[PDB]
Amino acid sequence: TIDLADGNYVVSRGDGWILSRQNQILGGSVISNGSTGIVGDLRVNDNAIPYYYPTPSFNEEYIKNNIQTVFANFTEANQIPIGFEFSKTAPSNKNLYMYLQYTYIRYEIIKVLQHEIIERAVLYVPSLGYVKSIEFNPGEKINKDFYFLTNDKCILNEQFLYKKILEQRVLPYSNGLYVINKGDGYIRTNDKDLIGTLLIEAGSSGSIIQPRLRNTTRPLFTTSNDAKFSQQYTEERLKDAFNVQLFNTSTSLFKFVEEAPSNKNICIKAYNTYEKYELIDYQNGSIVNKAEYYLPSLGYCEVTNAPEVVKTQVAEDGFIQNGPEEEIVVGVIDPSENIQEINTAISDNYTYNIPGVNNNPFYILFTVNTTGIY
Amino acid sequence: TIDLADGNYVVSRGDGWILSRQNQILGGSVISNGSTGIVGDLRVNIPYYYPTPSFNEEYIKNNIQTVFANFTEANQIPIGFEFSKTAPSNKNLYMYLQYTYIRYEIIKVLQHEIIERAVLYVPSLGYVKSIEFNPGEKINKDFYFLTNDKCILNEQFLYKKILRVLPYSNGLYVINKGDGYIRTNDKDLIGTLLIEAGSSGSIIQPRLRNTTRPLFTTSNDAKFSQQYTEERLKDAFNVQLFNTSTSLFKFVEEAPSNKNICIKAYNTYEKYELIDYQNGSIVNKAEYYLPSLGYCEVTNAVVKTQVAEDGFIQNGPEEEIVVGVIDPSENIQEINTAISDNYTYNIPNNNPFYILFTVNTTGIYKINAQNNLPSLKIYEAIGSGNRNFQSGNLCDDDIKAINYITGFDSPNAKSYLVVLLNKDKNYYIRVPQTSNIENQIKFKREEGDLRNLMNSSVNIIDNLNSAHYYTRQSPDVHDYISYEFTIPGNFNNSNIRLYTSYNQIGTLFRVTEYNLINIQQNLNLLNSTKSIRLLNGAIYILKVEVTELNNYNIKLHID
Amino acid sequence: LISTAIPFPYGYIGGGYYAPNMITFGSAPKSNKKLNSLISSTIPFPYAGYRETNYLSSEDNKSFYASNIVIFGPGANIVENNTVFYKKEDAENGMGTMTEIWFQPFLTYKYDEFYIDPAIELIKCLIKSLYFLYGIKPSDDLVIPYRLRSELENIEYSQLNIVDLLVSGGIDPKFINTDPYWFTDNYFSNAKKVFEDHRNIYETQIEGNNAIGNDIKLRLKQKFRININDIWELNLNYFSKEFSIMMPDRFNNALKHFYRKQYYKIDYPENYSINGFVNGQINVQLSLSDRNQDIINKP
Repeated sequence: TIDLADGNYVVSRGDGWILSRQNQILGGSVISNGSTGIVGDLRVNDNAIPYYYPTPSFNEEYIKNNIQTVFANFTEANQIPIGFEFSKTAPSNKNLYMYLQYTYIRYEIIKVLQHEIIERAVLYVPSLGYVKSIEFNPGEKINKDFYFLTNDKCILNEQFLYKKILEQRVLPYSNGLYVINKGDGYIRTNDKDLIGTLLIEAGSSGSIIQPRLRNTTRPLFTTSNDAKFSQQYTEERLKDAFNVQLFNTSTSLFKFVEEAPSNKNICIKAYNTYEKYELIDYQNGSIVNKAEYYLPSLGYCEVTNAPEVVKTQVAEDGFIQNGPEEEIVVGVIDPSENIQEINTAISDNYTYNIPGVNNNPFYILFTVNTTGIY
Repeated sequence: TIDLADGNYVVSRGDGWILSRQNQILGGSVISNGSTGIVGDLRVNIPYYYPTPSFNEEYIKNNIQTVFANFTEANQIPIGFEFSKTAPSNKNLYMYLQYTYIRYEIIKVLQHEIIERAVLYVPSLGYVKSIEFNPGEKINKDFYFLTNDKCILNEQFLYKKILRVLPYSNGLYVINKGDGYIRTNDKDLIGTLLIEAGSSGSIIQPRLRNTTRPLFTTSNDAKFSQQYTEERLKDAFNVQLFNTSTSLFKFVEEAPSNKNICIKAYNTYEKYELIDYQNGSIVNKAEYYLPSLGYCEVTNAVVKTQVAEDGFIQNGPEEEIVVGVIDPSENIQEINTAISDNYTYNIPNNNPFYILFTVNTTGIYKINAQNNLPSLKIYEAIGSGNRNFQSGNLCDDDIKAINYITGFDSPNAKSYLVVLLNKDKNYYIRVPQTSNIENQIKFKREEGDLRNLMNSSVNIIDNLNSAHYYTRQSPDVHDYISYEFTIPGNFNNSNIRLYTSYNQIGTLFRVTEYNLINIQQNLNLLNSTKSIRLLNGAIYILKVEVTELNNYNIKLHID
Repeated sequence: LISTAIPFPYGYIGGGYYAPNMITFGSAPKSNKKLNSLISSTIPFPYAGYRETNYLSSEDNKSFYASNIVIFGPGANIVENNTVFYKKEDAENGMGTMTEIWFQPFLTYKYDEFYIDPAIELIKCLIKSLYFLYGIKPSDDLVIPYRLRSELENIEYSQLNIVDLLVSGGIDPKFINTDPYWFTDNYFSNAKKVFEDHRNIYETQIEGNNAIGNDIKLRLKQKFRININDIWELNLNYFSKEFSIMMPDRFNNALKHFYRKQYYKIDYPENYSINGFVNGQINVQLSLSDRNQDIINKP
């Protein structure tokens, strides 16, 4: 039963879903007498295959298309290897057994008729993983619930995010192109940039790693006039102001490591971030053409203490800035305006005859032979 | 010089052997003023032979690989280790790394004396020696140079003379027996690292993709092959090998400032037993050892010991997880429409098969074939009821891990099942090997007095005409089993003794035509012949629970 | 192109070219927060994990040197330039394999009124080797008819492998490669499909992998920047025009039947230089070799 209206809905239940009968698939480690055990895994192309559970109304393509539109594109996100690691220290004179399983993001497509869900299709996307540990003595019997899971369960985030499937500041800038560095740490809404969530238990440590085993990165481009401010054109003006050379590729790694306290469990969320570059075209005090370029950056980390669900709608498409406030304005040479050069330092008096160039505002490049007021 | 006997012996002296004159052949690191120096090795893949005229190289290799860990073909597994040391406040520290080795001797003993000896050195983890020095200081030469092979590890001498009731049903089963299994005689030993005081050391086990090898031991390769066992493991727990090759484990130990710490690391395995329980006896078995995430031990700083027999030792916690799986030989027929209050499924081969179905609402049903023959077994898909769902229809989740509920595997007997079925679940019914009389399976909701016999097959043996005894498969503890009988003699409104042979509460109902009337409760059927006089010609229901299963079978004696 | 057309390497030891595994190495020392075991360095575990086939191994078999082409002297026959593959399976399946060349630079023959520049012969051998380096070698039974042996009495036709026709240059290859294809075979379509598949493998998997060195990545980028149709159209007729070298053109792979050769010795500080034949092809002063009496005449 739900309080929504009749129709089809796309719902995200968050990250932290562990599947049934799939606890000890990857194995486990045994530590003793103060030894520290570190487990790690990498999600590349085989432990990253989603699981589809469709219905006649919601086929596999219908499921894949609708969730990727509203939520994170798991097809393009699972292609980039992502590593995760857990670390647990065995107590003194005791033994610890700790095993690792996979966590999943659970999406659904549901049909609501007369305030009752009459159909549901479920997609599971492998997100990060989870570690479960116990302190055991030799010969002791441990409850089967620790080893075996008979039903899917959520451990990190209990959420229900639904969306219906509808079938003036004074800028004293002279006229010319500008590339403004609006700031770093921009993330998309609806958790479209979430690398994933890790639940670090008390006394343990967790880490999410971008190993950069692949150069591939995905920049974002939003132009107001594609005739002038094309993606290539905006990229060239980015290489002119800040000398940005690599756009679709990157080689910088980033780790996010959190050590949970000895009392309470912690969960950590890793997002992919962007840096915002605004390429504007100022003309007589008003912007007449603007483009926005989101260059991939080095991630964002949110640490939250692990906590009834409330059906909440998804926020509109947009960006949220988590980094500091930044505004660096750098003017650039407007192309299609020829640059003339004087190949001699101006000593004390120079005359330059404008060649033919038949109007067409142009640039003269020069330097002086001695510092002074000219 | 030896307490052995005459003959050839193969001895392992353990790892931690440092070769001579090879101390600073890998290099060294100089750190200063609070800087932390970390040096180590990481290898993806060359032993040293020293033979004798009797012990040729092939002889040594064969004899060592027969007992101890292989090295010719087992060099594929990569290894790594690391040592970390922090410089003092205002002094320099120099630390250098060498390789430790496993020493494998093969000797000939005559008159309790070692008259011949050949030595093999197998590469192992490393060893770091460090010294804090001031400029111009002279350091004793014994720190840099080793003039004789020595062991800086735990000395050892491992020698070998070179010369219950399972209340299960018929069907396949997969049992997870636990984790932390290691082979005997240190055949799974990654190795040992010695860490000096104030240092810390780490052992890392890299895993190349698709480079993990499980251990398979089958009882019959005709049926329980390796591919078959892997498929059944996937059916039971969704076990796949390729997801174990992307993992990695690492053990870190920080030695105290006072004493050195020796840390020993092994590889591990998870044990899965695929059994074929039939008629109370295991007719087939297969053991699958899946590479696990290692085992760690912490020790501290020469009795000649014999090697243990080949086998496994469990270093992990005790575990026994039993999951029944669908036999791939039998076919599956599905009932798409959810059962609501009544149904009549018409079986379309005279072979056992699985009927997959779901109910439209929770309730105690009553499933039986035509004339209660043959007897059916009902299972339950594990984990079904949370994935894809359509109201009023059956959406198969492709779950083949079944949990047995009730039923008998004796088609000769005739019985019917009374089992509570949940709305948000999927259930399997196994029809055994039948004839061509066109039998049909009937589902009927039971809102009457039949709800008392929840989760219990009901036998309808009505041959009482004269103490008769009936034998069935005894249910597990806390389960139930029921019997329907008719007292001999035409009804006109006979002392019957009810007991059991081997197994231990019991309840009796009177059928009043299904309007069962409760009469007697809490009866110990262990031989107890406390008899009861019942009206002749009246149908009676006898329900028995299992509290102490001392036998696979259960026998009910009626007098 | 020869120096950049390395044979396609094999993937990791488990198959595939996408990405290697990851190793966590170098745990930081403990502190007030302590347990910095996770604060460490991330490493691609197998770096340059691809396995190359174009390599020469030292005598001790512990050192390897990259090699696409190795030029040897002649085999049994003193004057016979040949190109041999390293692996036959890899020369035809699209992997590609290194080539070994038997070339004799000291002898040359005279056709009509000019001498054959050995540079054109070496260029022909290199063009033939380009097929092996790309793994587009056709099967040995792809012979096309070359000459009706009128000297015989029974109707027999000489046959020629398609690579020889394509790379030899002259009028014979232009009588076969026509504006519509009167002669077609599944070899061209299969080779194009395999080449496109390998280009896609590089573009989707290798190009983007950050754990492979530029020495292989960049060389593979330039290897696939050339379309397979360009290699088929690469013949001696292009280099002869671009070098002003005169060479036999009609039935140039069957000249043994037409006229008997007479070889000339060439020393190479004087008779041949970086500019080619000294005093031109026609007027270069050469001396007939003493091996002209050692020619085997099996009719």
